[PDB]
Amino acid sequence: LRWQEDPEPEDENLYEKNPDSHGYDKDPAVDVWNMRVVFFFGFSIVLVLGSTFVAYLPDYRMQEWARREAERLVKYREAHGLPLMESNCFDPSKIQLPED
Amino acid sequence: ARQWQPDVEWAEQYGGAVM
Amino acid sequence: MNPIILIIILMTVMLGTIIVMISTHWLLIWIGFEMNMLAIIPIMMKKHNPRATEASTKYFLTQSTASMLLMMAIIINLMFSGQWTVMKLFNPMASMLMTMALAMKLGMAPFHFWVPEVTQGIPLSSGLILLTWQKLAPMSVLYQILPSINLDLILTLSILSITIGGWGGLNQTQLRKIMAYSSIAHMGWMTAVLLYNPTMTLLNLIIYIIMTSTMFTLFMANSTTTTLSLSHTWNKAPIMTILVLITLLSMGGLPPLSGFMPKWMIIQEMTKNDSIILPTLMAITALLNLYFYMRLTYSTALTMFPSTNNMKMKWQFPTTKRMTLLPTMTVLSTMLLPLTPILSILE
Amino acid sequence: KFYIQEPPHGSPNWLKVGLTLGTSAFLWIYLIKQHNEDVLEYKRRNGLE
Amino acid sequence: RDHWIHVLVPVGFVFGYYLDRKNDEKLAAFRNKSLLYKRELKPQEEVTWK
Amino acid sequence: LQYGPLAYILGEKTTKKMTENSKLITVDGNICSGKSKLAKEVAEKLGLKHFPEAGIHYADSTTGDGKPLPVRFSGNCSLEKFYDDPKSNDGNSYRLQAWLYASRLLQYADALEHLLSTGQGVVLERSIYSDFVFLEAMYRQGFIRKQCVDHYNQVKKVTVCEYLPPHVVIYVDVPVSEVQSRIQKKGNPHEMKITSAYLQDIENVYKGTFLPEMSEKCEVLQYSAWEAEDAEKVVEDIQYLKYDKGPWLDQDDRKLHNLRMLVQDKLEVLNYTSIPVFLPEVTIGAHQSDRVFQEFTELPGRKYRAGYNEDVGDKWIWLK
Amino acid sequence: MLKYIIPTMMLMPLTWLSKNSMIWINTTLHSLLISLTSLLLLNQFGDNSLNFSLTFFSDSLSTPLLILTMWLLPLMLMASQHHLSKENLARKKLFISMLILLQLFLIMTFTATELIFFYIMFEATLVPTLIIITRWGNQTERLNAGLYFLFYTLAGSLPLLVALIYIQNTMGSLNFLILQYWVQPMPNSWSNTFMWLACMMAFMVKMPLYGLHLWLPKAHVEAPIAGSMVLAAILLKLGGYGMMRITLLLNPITDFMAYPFIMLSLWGMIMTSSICLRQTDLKSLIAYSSVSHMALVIVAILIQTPWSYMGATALMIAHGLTSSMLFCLANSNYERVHSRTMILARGLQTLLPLMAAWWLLASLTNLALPPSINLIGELFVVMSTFSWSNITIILMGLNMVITALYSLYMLITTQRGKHTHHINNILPSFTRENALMSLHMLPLLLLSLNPKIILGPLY
Amino acid sequence: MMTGRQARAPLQFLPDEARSLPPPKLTDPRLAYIGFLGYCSGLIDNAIRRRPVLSAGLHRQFLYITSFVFVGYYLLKRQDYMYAVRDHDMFSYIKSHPEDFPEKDKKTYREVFEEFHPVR
Ligand SMILES: CCCCCCCCCCCCCCCCCC(=O)OC[C@H](COP(=O)([O-])OC[C@H](O)COP(=O)([O-])OC[C@H](COC(=O)CCCCCCCCCCCCCCCCC)OC(=O)CCCCCCCCCCCCCCCCC)OC(=O)CCCCCCCCCCCCCCCCC
Ligand SMILES: CCCCCCCCCCCCCCCCCC(=O)OC[C@H](COP(=O)([O-])OCC[N+](C)(C)C)OC(=O)CCCCCCCCCCCCCCCCC
Ligand SMILES: CCCCCCCCCCCCCCCCCC(=O)OC[C@H](COP(=O)([O-])OCC[N+](C)(C)C)OC(=O)CCCCCCCCCCCCCCCCC
Ligand SMILES: CCCCCCCCCCCCCCCCCC(=O)OC[C@H](COP(=O)(O)OCCN)OC(=O)CCCCCCCCCCCCCCCCC
Ligand SMILES: Nc1ncnc2c1ncn2[C@@H]1O[C@H](COP(=O)(O)O)[C@@H](O)[C@H]1O
Repeated sequence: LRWQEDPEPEDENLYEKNPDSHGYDKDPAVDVWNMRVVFFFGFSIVLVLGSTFVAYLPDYRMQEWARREAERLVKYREAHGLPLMESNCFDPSKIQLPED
Repeated sequence: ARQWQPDVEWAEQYGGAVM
Repeated sequence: MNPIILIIILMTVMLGTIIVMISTHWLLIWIGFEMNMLAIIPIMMKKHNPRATEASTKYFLTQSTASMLLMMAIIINLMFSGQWTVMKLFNPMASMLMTMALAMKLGMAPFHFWVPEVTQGIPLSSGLILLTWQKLAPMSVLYQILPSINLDLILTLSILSITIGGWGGLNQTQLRKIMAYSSIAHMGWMTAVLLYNPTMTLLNLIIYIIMTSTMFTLFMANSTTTTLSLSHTWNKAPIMTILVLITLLSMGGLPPLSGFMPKWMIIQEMTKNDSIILPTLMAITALLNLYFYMRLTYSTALTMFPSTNNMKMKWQFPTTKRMTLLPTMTVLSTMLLPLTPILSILE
Repeated sequence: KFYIQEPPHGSPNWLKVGLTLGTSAFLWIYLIKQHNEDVLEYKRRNGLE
Repeated sequence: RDHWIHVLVPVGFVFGYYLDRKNDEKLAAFRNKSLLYKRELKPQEEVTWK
Repeated sequence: LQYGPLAYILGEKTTKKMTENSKLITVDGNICSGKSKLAKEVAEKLGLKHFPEAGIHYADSTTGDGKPLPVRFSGNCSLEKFYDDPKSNDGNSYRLQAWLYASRLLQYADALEHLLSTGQGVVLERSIYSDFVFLEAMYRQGFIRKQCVDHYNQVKKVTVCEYLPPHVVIYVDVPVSEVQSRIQKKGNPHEMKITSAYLQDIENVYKGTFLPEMSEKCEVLQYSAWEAEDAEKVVEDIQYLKYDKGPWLDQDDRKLHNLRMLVQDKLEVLNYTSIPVFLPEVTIGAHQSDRVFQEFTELPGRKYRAGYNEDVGDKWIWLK
Repeated sequence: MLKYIIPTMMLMPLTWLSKNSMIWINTTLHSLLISLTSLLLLNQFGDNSLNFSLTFFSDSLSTPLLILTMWLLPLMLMASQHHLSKENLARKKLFISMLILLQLFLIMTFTATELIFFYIMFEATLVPTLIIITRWGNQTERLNAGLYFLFYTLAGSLPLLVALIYIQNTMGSLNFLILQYWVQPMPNSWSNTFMWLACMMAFMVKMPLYGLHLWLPKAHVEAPIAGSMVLAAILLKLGGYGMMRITLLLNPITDFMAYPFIMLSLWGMIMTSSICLRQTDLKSLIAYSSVSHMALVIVAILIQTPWSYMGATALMIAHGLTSSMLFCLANSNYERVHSRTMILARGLQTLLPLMAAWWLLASLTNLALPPSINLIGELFVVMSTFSWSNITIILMGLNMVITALYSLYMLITTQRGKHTHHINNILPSFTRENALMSLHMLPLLLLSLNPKIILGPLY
Repeated sequence: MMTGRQARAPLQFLPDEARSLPPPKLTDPRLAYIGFLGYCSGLIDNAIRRRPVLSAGLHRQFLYITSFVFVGYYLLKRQDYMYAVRDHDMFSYIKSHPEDFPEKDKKTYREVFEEFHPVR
């Protein structure tokens, strides 16, 4: 024969001894307060106020400014006859080239 | 259905003179 | 053994190593090694069985041969330099012979062939002395002769020690041979960074002594000398499984632990000197050491091997063993990496 | 009593507790004294007074 | 306190927040010295940010 | 601790307290030799300390509250189930025998600790040198396997070599029929199932194997059932021995210091009882081992070290 | 970042000083408080990263990975508390300690200003993961799986250590903010070739790359549920994070070094997805799906166009949420049948209708149903790789067929058909399990409303 | 490397010129970490001997914290000293050898030509 081993413990059903079980714990008061903690600090706190916080981020990575600033610059250079964008990112008067 | 723990057959491989 | 005689013999071991450390004359270096061997022989024969006597015979033969090659190197130094200062060596033949002699004293490959034997034959405390305290005096002489150490010789000894101490412990089920092949690999790690920066040599020596002392102190606390006896620890002392877990994960060089600290710093001083192949091969070879450390942690901490019935009796007796500095060494061998720039105290 | 044999650590070794607390308090007062001496020596050498 | 364990993690935030502010004054070498945001100091004001 | 190398340096020698009355005397005999009183009678005539025979709960009696624990924590075996079913499936036979060997090893360590710390001799009942006489008596009856005998011989080979023999062995000649008559007059409903061949093999390993090998290393005293009734004759025989054999002659302060350092460390004494030889009668799997260990930790006065358990009324722990 | 590291470390006394029945509720509550606190990292600018100190900063790449990481801990605590209910209280606290410590290493892995500190935390994440897999895994093969997980990562990353120390010696610093401005172009040589490989192959293993992915259908399968959640949802994405950091230093050599590996991914997502069509183990099917989805992130980082980085970080966040939910669904059926065979339990919509709806939503987000951020990342990577080469759309498009094929087969095998007769322990769905599914899926569907926060530093 | 520097005055843990340097504060984060190591040593010492880990031996845990803070304070002082000596030797050597450390012409990017590599 083989060694002295405990047999396989059977799968417990939480709904037998606690038919109102939320599945967090076998003690029903601990189980229901775990449910309240998960749902309040999971949904009432992080999801709701998180969506409110992400919804009202103060110009996330300054894109809105960048529209408004562009709405300034176009308005400067439509009237002053300038082209809307130069193909040179920097002034060619301040670039030296390798002579050849 | 429980966690596997090593049997005598696993343990005897570590009990020789060499590995 | 008489405890007074034990105290005098351990003080004579420490005295011989200190005489190697503090002396400026070569004859006093040789005298320190002779005193150290002559005093450590009864520590190996403490339990009086033929394995201890065989181990002491093998240790005597290797250390006597190394002491004779050391004195020959000293005599050739007096030939070609006319003086006796413990400093650089004034002949490459004397440099080669002294590097061979110190490699034989350390057990660096291919002179490693006595370290897994003798450590198997002797008790765990004497093996602790052999693998921690007996590495101090030859590394001190290698610290002081490094302007004359040939580079290819010390690097050949280093990589050969790292590879052979890596492939040694993969076949081992006896814990003392595991610590012996770990010793060979770590001495290769110490001497590889020697000619580049000996402060990192000293850092590797101190961290290795801390980790080895932690592992031997855990082995003496649990009274286990094999892997399969170390596997009974969780049913007796569950905290000791956590301690051997974190210490063996430290000894493999896994961050964020302190045993990652030396080898990383060794690489940090070898890529400065434009050696890129050599610390890469050394780091990849250290994975073998980490593999058999992981084997020991699987057998001890991360699984539960079956114990026997008589273990239920040992539940009723707490450990009356003097586990000296085991919390201190266990903390220092694991949680010291955030204090990595402390190494400047060794400069 | 509870135990059949009186344990060695059943009562505190008051000599060892006294040596422990005295050694620790001595190390703290010597540490604070050494730190005050070091900051005073630093300010005296570099002139911050 | 009957519920002293629910102030380990919030105070560990607050203290941690404090250390972040405590580090900002250690990185304040270019305060009002950047070429973009340098300006004359407003009355009854000693630093531009804290 | 209390005793260590420092006390041996500071003058606590053990040959100073070693007197002529300091004799470790083992009384041996069959299952109803009546020796259980005889040993006690020797202890009340030579002034020695009597240790009763080691059972399942000897270690329970020496540790904690001194009361017997439940059998799943100590033993995991039963003498009565061995008497009912000696050839059982689960392997109670060698598991009981190995537990009794470990309990007698603990008893013999306690005996040498008392003898070497106090200078008082100890009268033992069926020491570790007479435990195999049940083992072979099981194996000759087919109750255990050859592998169980090999496990016993390995554990005995690495444990009994660290000790000394007793000074005096007291053996009691009782034949098998008188043993059976005393069992039937005892009234134990499980002990009456003990066969004749088992008691005969006990007596055969007594007279053929135990007493000849103990005739060298110590001085055996053998008595019948009726001449062991008169205690004073046995006491006069012990008092007029000329102790000239065994390794008790070459025991100085250093060797007995090493022996006292051995026998006061019980985990060092009990180190090699649980050697990793995976024999199915003694091997316990990890889930049962973990379950019984965590239940043993929940017992009062057993969770921490002894002077540190608040629930049984330990004080000053914050200064310990 | 020290307003997050200190509460994560104060989670250790919060789990070791708690009452024996309160050690799940307290850790769930305070980890959800830390996850609500994580939203302060959304102070991102269009030009400058949110630069805290010499040690920590957080751009718009690390910020969503941090928010996902700090969100994943309460979900792992809810997932792993049922099957560890019969566990010893000390090992239960040790499991919670390993999860907290892994979160602690991850949050300062993604905020490492300096790359060798990134390496120390990046390889520090191995040890709690290794201990969780090889200690609380269910089957025999957790030990071998932990070996493969450890030794692929270390064999890839110990050349990364030498490469990073070489950059520290050559450039002078391994600060990422310094190396934005002191980066030199890496010329063509064999030395710079193995420089590239040593900087890249560690992250190739962690993504995983096809051919090097052999640790993952063992490490993700043999792990417990919290281990599988953190391995799929975060620990694969360390590789994408590290590649997006380290390909700054590997130009213009990447422009001709990426050619084999792109092939290994463009073929690998065809192979592993096809492997998902024949997987009998449902958890292995989810594992090979994770390989198939991270192949696109490897391709997008190696072609290094802006649309590819936006799509790759959106795919990383989206796959973290989706794969974590799929592993949790597979656990929700493993806790009822005690097997991982997919053909065993069938017809589960007849018995568990709302849980079948959670399976439906997780399968639709797995197959990149628009307008999910799964599809936003998938689509943007496909746009950038059409710009890379016009033929890749075939390997993309056929993948988007096969990705549908196993995503619904998983829905049809488990949830639809005739229910298995002999299996009668199919309990009704707990409130905990549906809470776990909803806390995975509702942030994933809310991120479709405002996806610009998960599109990286070059939105 | 610096073995000739600390050879005119051997076996000095902290020399006299080390006192020219500011000592670490008692609220040093490194010193707080070493005090944390002392607390961990106390907890491991109670765990290995089967004591109540937080309760038993508050005097012993306090001596662990005190001893590690005490040793680590001097270790941090010597650490800061040796890094200051490293920088002092570096700066004295650069000042004494100007020919080995020339002042580089820092050119702005209008003259500096870098090869452009398009990613497409
Ligand atoms: C910031 C404020 C935001 C406010 C608005 C929120 C917008 C929606 C957010 C996400 C909503 C998900 C929740 C519902 C589904 C999950 C639960 C479930 O199945 O419950 C069934 C249950 C009703 O069914 P039952 O009979 O009781 O049980 C189910 C049966 O067992 C049998 O079940 P069954 O299979 O018969 O029934 C399931 C059925 C099955 O139907 C399907 O699976 C078909 C859906 C796919 C094809 C059709 C849609 C294709 C795309 C077009 C729509 C998007 C673009 C439209 C815009 C214009 C064009 C661009 O699905 C539905 O009925 C859901 C309709 C809406 C579907 C939305 C798309 C999800 C598809 C997957 C991802 C697609 C890409 C991402 C889209 C993101 C959209 C925001 O519903 C509830 O109990 C609802 C509870 C409350 C839900 C609150 C949701 C938001 C929570 C967020 C908290 C924090 C923010 C505060 C806002 C709170 C607002 C109240
Ligand atoms: C983030 C990375 C990690 C991932 C895991 C995160 C875990 C932590 C979770 C924390 C909480 C969630 C954080 C993300 C929140 C994202 C949501 C959010 O803030 O959105 C902002 C967006 C902002 O939209 P916006 O871009 O227009 O912003 C406007 C800006 N302000 C408000 C300042 C002017 O909010 C909305 O869109 C709200 C609109 C009203 C409500 C929604 C109406 C439409 C929704 C569908 C209705 C039905 C349509 C038809 C369907 C028919 C059936 C199919
Ligand atoms: C997970 C398994 C697969 C892992 C793959 C890991 C990456 C594969 C390639 C790694 C090569 C080794 C590290 C290279 C670091 C380069 C740093 C550097 O500065 O390079 C330039 C340096 C150049 O030297 P230098 O930079 O000093 O030179 C000055 C500059 N010039 C050239 C102008 C003079 O390269 C080298 O010195 C050597 C590079 C190649 C090293 C070959 C030895 C290792 C062989 C491959 C091992 C791969 C892993 C083995 C384990 C597999 C699993 C068991
Ligand atoms: C640049 C570097 C210069 C040098 C720096 C300093 C180097 C320090 C080297 C440390 C070497 C330690 C060698 C071993 C300790 C010496 C004393 C000894 O022999 O202790 C063992 C002793 C034997 O007891 P025994 O009766 O034989 O036990 C058998 C079982 N019945 O007792 C026991 O067995 C008791 C069990 C516990 C013993 C633990 C001993 C730990 C000693 C090492 C501490 C760590 C090292 C110091 C700190 C780091 C410094 C680098
Ligand atoms: N193998 C064994 N068979 C029977 N009895 C045993 C065995 N081993 C030990 N004993 C003990 O020997 C006792 C018999 O001696 P007595 O004390 O005279 O009854 C029994 O009560 C048992 O406790």
